[PDB]
Amino acid sequence: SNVLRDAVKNGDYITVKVALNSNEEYNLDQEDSSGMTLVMLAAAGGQDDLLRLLITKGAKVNGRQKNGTTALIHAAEKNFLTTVAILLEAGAFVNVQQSNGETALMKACKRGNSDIVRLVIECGADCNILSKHQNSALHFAKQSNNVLVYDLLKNHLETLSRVAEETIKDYFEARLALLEPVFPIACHRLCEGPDFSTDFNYKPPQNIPEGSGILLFIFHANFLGKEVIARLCGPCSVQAVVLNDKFQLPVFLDSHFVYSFSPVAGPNKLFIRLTEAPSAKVKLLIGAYRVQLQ
Repeated sequence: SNVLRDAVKNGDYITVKVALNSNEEYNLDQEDSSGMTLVMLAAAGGQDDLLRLLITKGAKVNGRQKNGTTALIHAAEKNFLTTVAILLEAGAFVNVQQSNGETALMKACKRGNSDIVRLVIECGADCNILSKHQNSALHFAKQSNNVLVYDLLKNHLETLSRVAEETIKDYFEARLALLEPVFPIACHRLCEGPDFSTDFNYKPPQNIPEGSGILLFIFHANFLGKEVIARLCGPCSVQAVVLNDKFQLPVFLDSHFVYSFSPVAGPNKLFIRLTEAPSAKVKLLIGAYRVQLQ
């Protein structure tokens, strides 16, 4: 019973091997008053072989504490690179937030570990996410004054925006032209869930070219290493878009990748409902831009 909890907090690989081949029914998802499961304590202590057994014993990788911390966040806190690698190999959600609004990537940027940064953003992490204090991963990376980390993040986002321009060019045959992003393009892992939510701020410029308009794009994208490729056709995972409790409607009835986006100045709330494919390896690049109608 209790024996496995303290065993996992400490080093007892033989004990766990026997308990895992023994004829006793153990709940490997029990949470103490704090809420930590065996998976996240094991990840807290860098005891990797325990993690391999826990994964091969059917243990939720993506649990959460009462303050919203998953095992992956714990691993990121204490620089246990090998543990992060195995969790990402186990289908762990990367972009979950704590009650304070911080993600794993932010911890890795804060402590200056470039390797974790590469590993998570390559597996589809979102850089522009903000905490309750409106600091992004990028601000932490630059204040920690670790050049490799902030170069990595900056080049990653440069690549994302570049591919957005390229794909819209390809799909509208250049009769249309992007002008200025409305709000930092975000990234969503479909395997993480069917819901998507965010809060942003919109500040219009004085000079609005008459005949120009705002559109929301949901590019369906794949990350292969450092290369990202995206599409605005084919299978769509978008069912509904809600901007401030007002549904937004697609510009076309044949596709659900481009929606009309008429935000009001100041704070805005966006929430999208998606299809459920827990095994989908698809990333969604969500961005609302102004555009010119040629």
